[PDB]
Amino acid sequence: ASIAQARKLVEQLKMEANIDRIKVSKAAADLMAYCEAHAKEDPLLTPVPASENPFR
Amino acid sequence: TVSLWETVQKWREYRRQCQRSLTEDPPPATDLFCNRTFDEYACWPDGEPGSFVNVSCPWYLPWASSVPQGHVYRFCTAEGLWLQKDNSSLPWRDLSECEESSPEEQLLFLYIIYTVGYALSFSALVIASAILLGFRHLHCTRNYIHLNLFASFILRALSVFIKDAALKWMYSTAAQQHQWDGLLSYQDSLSCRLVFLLMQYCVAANYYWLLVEGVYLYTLLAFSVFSEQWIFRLYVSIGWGVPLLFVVPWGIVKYLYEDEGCWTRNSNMNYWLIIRLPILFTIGVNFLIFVRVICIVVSKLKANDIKCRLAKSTLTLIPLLGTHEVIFAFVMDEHARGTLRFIKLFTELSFTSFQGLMVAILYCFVNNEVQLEFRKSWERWRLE
Amino acid sequence: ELDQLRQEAEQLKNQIRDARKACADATLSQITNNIDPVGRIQMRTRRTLRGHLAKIYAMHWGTDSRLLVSASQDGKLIIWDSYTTNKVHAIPLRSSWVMTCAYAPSGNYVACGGLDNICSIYNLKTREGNVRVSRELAGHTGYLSCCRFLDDNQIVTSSGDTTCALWDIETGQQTTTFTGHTGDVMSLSLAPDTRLFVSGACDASAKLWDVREGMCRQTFTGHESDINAICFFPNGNAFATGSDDATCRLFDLRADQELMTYSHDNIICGITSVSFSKSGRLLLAGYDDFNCNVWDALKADRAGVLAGHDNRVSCLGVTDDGMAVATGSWDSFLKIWN
Amino acid sequence: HAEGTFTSDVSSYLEGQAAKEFIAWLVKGR
Amino acid sequence: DQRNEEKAQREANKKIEKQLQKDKQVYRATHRLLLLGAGESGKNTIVKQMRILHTSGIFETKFQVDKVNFHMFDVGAQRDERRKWIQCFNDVTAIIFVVASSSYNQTNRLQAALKLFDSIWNNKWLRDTSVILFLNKQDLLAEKVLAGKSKIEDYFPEFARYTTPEDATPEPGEDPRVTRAKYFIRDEFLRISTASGDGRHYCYPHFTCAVDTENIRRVFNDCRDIIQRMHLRQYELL
Amino acid sequence: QVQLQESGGGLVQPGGSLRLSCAASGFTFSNYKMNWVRQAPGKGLEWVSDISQSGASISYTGSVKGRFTISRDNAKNTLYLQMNSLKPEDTAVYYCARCPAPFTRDCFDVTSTTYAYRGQGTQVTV
Repeated sequence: ASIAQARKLVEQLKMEANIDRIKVSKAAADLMAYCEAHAKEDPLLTPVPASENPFR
Repeated sequence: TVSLWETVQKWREYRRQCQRSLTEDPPPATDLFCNRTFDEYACWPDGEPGSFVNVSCPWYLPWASSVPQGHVYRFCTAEGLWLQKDNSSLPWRDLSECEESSPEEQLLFLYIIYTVGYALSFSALVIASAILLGFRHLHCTRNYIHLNLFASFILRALSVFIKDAALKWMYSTAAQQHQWDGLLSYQDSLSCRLVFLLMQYCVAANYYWLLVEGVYLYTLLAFSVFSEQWIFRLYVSIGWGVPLLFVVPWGIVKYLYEDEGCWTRNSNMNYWLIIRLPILFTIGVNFLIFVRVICIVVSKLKANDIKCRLAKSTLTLIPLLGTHEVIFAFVMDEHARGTLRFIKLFTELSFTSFQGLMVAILYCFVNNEVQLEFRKSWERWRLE
Repeated sequence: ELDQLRQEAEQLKNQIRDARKACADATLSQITNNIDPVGRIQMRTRRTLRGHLAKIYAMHWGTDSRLLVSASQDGKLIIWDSYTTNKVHAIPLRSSWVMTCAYAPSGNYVACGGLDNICSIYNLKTREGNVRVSRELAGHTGYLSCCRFLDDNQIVTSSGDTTCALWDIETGQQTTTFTGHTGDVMSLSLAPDTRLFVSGACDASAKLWDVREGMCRQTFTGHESDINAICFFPNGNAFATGSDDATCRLFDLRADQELMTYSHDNIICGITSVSFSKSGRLLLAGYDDFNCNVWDALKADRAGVLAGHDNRVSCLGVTDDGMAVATGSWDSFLKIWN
Repeated sequence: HAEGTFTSDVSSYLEGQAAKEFIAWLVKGR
Repeated sequence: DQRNEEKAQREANKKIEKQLQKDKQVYRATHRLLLLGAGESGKNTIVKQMRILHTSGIFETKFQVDKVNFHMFDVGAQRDERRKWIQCFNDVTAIIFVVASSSYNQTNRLQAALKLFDSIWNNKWLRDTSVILFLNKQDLLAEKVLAGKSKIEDYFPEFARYTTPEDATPEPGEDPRVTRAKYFIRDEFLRISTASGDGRHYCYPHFTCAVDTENIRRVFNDCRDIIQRMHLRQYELL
Repeated sequence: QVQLQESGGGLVQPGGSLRLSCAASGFTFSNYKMNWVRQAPGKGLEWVSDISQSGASISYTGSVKGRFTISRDNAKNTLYLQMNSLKPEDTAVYYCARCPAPFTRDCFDVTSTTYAYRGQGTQVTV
């Protein structure tokens, strides 16, 4: 029934109301830190020479 | 026309007989007669001093059957010595009555037209083949047949150029001097025969690859399906091997008989029909396939201007199937003379020479798929 | 009364919007303004794998980052060896309409699903060697669009009946069913620890699911059209969604709000597949119009284009060690970019 | 095909011209 | 050694390639057909017609006409939202559309069918796919229009001024009114199809009945025409 | 979030007039094609009208041709429907539907039972 769907949606919204959130600046800093810490680990970002490429 | 070799043989026999006669005949014991001699043209028996000498026309001349009558004149002095003509190595001589009793312009015109056509066709077709092979997206059985057709046209053009070079070599000054002295020259070589045999094979392979393209198109439009690999192998066999089935017998018979022409002249048409008949069968089949495909296009256009599109589709279907030969296919060489022969030769030389050019342009340059491939490749090169 | 419930739902949605706005201290562009650009990136096709007849709808790299399985609409699962290009397996499927495939983390099994609601599990390590069907999961009531192994025993599938499902291969039953979506689910990506998984469901909404307890945790909105491509950030605290409105968007689990969108004016065709690199700095995104732009995931500036496909791109995936990128397309050719 | 016939025709004409040149060279005493 | 394993891998690849080459000759030689329509369209009767002569999400019916194999796909369990699974059928030979004529007077079944056909026609992935159209409902149309129960003119105001075209030919003994309504129904689909279809794909309207037997022959002929037109198009003849 | 909210419905006598207005937010209005969909009691969802991106192309269902009129205001991000000379058979719930994709002229699925980008709907009784 439509009433059951509305009740389920309202309950889901009530649940999602009480969740912890953090500032977007902190999350952006965390993402930047993760990207920086693995900068040398990414072959695509920094092309390693053909001596290391298996797809040569 | 009489052959140069036959003229050389006749002159050699005449010279040998005359020299033997003059070295074996006894002196005439005439009154103050000049001793009998022999020059490069004709014989000269003993001549009366201070008078001219009359000798019949030589029989080894190419025009002997045209003007058999004729007397060659020589002058002698009153002291028994041949008259010394003004600034001449040989003594006084007259041969006015012994002389013989132009298609150069049309040969030059046809040569220029067809050489230019074949050169342009070669250039356009090598460019088109490079473009087709460079792009891996365009590979398909249709384009494989197209590449084989382009290769056949290129081989035909190359054989034409080599044949022109061989004809230039055969009648060069060095070859002429070699043949006049009785020495072997380019005419008697096997490479001369192989050049024309290669030319005939290239021509036959080109016609059979046009037939192969037509048959493949008809099978596509006849709603018939078979194994693609087996069909492709069969078409390759038909295109490149079937011409060897009659060109090789023609070469064998022309080697065994009438070899003196170095396989260049086809005076007796009985052996030239061996090459001609398969090509006529090719022309007939291609014409029938052209008619059927035009009927199918008519059916497609009628149910879904109409005449303008019909005309456009008809014209583009001529270079791919080579139906222009049908207009003069059955005008046999035995009957085409004068202006009719000129028209036949002009049409077949000019249209066929540029046929490769039109095929290349239509199916590579202006083809929508290839143009879109060029545009997208340029964009990707600008995305790099 | 239904009208009363609608007002309560609207009030709760307004509360969510107000809560998210309060956390918008600064934008990702402002925070990442001083970082250096990644620069132009050129990736050349190091390998081209061909042999499929019809269009390719899915692929999945192996855990070893050497093998990969590909599914095409001609009814074949072909396992490639990306190194030597040699095909190792070719599995003839019972249904020609396969539109997804997966590779087990252990490498023992591969799975495929399509318009037929049945999901099939294939055993590559049989005693006789030949591939045989180990289990057929037939609990869905719609076309199956994605499936991802959790281990050799549990597989999670998302169907077109707006429900994601958690399976148990040995028994074949449905351990847990997720019934939060309103539109057809056509994408999912497990968390790096496999604790959670997200899913975009063709209604501009991606939901965060708890695999164990079994219900939606967060709902992310901001797209304007369908979602047909999703992928978790390597860290596991973000994900990128590909949509039909020709925009890619980065979400965040902890902030519960969008933080960056990747769109360009010249692009008006929707995204069909997304992936991240090992470091997470680049967000590759397969597009319609036959391109796969590479996006700087931090500064949002495009870095390069993996042009080279002659038809619509359908799948895209970076190896686990991040050495190579492979793409699929409707022209039935896979290409390894590096 | 007109290529072969044209080749035969030009070869015959050049044969005739070569014969004429041969006879002319014979006239001038070689 | 490494060389032995490599050679074994090449041998396995050659075996797989040989099998795929054999499997290619069947996929290319078989035509795939998508049967569409609504529940009231009678497409189930058409399925039975194909079956007699020769809970799953999709059903496959295979029939052959003059030693040519056809593959018919019928959707059985998918939802009503077609915008996502219809993209899988962008390479079929021809979508077969069955319209539920005279099944009204949904408020307007025919208008819904017209909108669905228009959406199919204008889809950018199905833009090169032809749409065969079999009007399975005609015999019932005659009965419902002679008694006036179908009452078409109220739904479509164009019926107050539409004149039967010159090319129209009624069946022997067919009433002028039923023929007029039948050709109007077709002309609506023709009006939709005659736009945004310039040379890519074609529509083949057909008036048929649920009890007709020659439906396979018409499908075969239209598939033949589709293949011939595609082949002529790739040569730029048309 | 793709939100569509319609208004202007109510009770009207036969032969009267009534204007339906829909307000769209959360997406660029000018890019997407818009529709109108109605559901008569005891019946399915019936398509009524539509309009292109710029409004240059307009189509109506047969039963309402000449009586209704649809216009859009891209600047104000809203969609209208002017209903004139109403009939008792026009009593239905009028939803506003949106094309699933921005730049495509195909409008799949708008009349489906569970469309995701369709408004709640307003009762209109004659």
